[PDB]
Amino acid sequence: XXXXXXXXXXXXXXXXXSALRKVPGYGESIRERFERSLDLY
Amino acid sequence: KFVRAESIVAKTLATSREKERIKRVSILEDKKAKNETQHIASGKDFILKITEGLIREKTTYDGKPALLFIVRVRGPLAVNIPNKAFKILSLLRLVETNTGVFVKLTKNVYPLLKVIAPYVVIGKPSLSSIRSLIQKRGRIIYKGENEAEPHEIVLNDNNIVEEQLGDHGIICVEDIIHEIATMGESFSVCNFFLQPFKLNREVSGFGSLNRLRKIKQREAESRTRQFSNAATAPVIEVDIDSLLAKLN
Amino acid sequence: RNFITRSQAVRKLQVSLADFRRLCIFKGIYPTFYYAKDIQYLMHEPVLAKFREHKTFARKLTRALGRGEVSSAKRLEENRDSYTLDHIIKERYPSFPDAIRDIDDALNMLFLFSNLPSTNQVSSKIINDAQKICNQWLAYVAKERLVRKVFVSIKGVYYQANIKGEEVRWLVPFKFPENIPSDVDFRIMLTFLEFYSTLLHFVLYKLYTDSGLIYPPKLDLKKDKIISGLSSYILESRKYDSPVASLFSAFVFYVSREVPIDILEFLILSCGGNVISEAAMDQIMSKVTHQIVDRPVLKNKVAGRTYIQPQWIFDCINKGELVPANKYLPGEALPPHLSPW
Amino acid sequence: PEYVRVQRQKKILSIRLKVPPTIAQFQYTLDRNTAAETFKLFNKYRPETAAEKKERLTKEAAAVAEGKSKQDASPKPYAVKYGLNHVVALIENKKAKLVLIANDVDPIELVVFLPALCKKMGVPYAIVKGKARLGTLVNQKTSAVAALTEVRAEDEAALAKLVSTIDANFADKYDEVKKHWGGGILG
Repeated sequence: XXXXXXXXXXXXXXXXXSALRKVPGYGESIRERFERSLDLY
Repeated sequence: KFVRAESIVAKTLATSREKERIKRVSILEDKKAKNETQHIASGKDFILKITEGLIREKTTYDGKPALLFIVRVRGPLAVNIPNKAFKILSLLRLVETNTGVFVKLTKNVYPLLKVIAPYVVIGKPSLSSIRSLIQKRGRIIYKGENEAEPHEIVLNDNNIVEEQLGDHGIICVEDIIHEIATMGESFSVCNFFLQPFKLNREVSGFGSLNRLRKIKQREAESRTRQFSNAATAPVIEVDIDSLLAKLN
Repeated sequence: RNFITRSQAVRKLQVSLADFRRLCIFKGIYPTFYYAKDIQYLMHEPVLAKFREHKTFARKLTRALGRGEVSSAKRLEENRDSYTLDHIIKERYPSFPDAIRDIDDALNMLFLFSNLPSTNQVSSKIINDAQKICNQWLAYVAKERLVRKVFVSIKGVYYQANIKGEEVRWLVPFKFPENIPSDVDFRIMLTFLEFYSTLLHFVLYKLYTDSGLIYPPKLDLKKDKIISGLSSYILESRKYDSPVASLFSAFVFYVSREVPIDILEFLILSCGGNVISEAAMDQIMSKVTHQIVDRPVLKNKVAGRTYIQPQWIFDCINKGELVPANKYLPGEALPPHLSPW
Repeated sequence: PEYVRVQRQKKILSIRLKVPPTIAQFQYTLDRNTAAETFKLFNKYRPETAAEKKERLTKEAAAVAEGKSKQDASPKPYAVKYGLNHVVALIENKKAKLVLIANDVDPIELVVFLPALCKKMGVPYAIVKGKARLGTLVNQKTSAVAALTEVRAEDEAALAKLVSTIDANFADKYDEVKKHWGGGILG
């Protein structure tokens, strides 16, 4: 989290997977799509 | 601002109409509930169902707890909303329009439906629609880690769910969908839990194209919504499966 | 001459800049330094003409509104041509396996928009078409029952399908209400959306006609009222590759109300087995042998019925083979699953 | 530019000089709410567009083409009247119940007799502001005149009170100052 967002996101990609019961709900995924779109454009 | 001379008159006339129909509803429902049917229009109640001039079928009311989903509509044209209906919409949390909520239908619930009828829209929902609403929308006011705590969080953590709902043993928001559809053990737990709903406006509006959409939708709403003001108004029900295709 | 400033090209084309951003993404025109010959190719295009016609059309709409004449505006809106995307899809991807090679990015956006809730900037009709096409895409997979790979993650559910060549790596994020990011601009992803929508649309045409059945898929409305999924669609008429297709043949599941119904439903449909969920039942159990459930305390505890935490399905299809379910029995702990990548 | 220079130098040389009193009856015109209700009136009586005309023609022609000769009944079309010679033509019968007159016409002399002509014919004229707003209510670019004769019974009572409103607001307020030489004050 101290790093830049380009370095923060890949570093915070892996996280403690508890079980089936929770999935945190994908804040990062839309930003990833928009970043990939910027890579295409 | 200098407001105008006309709006102040039109609001007064519209509030006069609404206070008159509300007093008619109150007197008629008092005579029904007190069971003193001597000189009134009808004894038993009715329900409209608009489907597809379009086919409008009526039923008698069944004294059975029915799951309904209510959707707040922008009220009629220039109306100050009266404090009796303001009280009910305050309880049912329907101010800040485009805001529905799931409700239980009983015969104690039914008389307020005749009251707040010019401000909301009603119907029979489906499990897929309830499912879509909950899996796509919904925030819970929540006591969190360290907050000033007017704090709302979207539905991701089923363990936050089974935390505060472990006493009823309610886990996994899919089961909250299941028990709102079911209402076998406890609906009102889920009802107070899911406390805000928000729906987008269907048309973005300001701009050349979307004004056409707005006009066509105002015409469609004029065709659909009917304002009886009779106090024996049949409860208008619409396809929320059609409606949530628009608003969600 | 090799590099052209975006202002120079956008004034030579006489297009608005945002629509130039549409056209570059739309034809795959890449660099404020752009190839002169690519702009020369772009210099004649009927979609550019229909864009300028839509500008003049909206101008005539503004004068129709400002004169207040509603009916002429209705006549303008009804008598209106729509620019299509389809020709540069075919002349961009003539070879159909190249469309099969490049459907992989096209699926992913449309699945994410199918997850997305209704907003002002993204219409529900957009999301309706997204969810429809994505449910069609899933319903096609459950016909041939041909994927092989499964991945469980905090970031997504990555499935690659072994269909007519390459395995195609599409992902679905879970059906959760997402806080919308104010940082993003939809104006790009909508162009990607519409391009991928039309492209995957005609690719679904060739995959449905090539599989020999009707390209519009019919659904029972009351089956959709049960569940808005691939299982809503009925698929008409006009072997399976071993072992992963028709793995768990003749196999009857009992998925709980506790489990996530969607991806497990799709995996059982990739198996060919049946789905019985009590969540579907309360809308309104002879052959059921197996419960997929993730609960500590199981109530009725039928010894005939097998109690299994869902990773068994996630691990059996990643192996293609059967494994013992003692680990998958609640509440036994699980092997840390690392998928075959 | 030249044309900006001239269009700013125009309306200076006018007001600097004495205008004759048969002009400057214009811009002594109708106020805000009364013109608003006049437009609310005339938008009830919009004429049919060419598209709506041709559409109804195709409907009745397809009816006769099936034949399916449904009935022979239609009361009358009621609309505003907007042709200038037609507007003058509806006076000197008289038929004009209300006339709207645009203040701005570049050949002003097309218009200048109309207040005196409706004055002597007793027609309730009113000077409206802007011929484009006349053209909008009559599906033209500009119209510069707006006569209205035939009114349904639903609207006839609104018509009479609008006439009384205009004769109170226009004929009483501006009649003596109509006689006075306007302008003349330098810029």
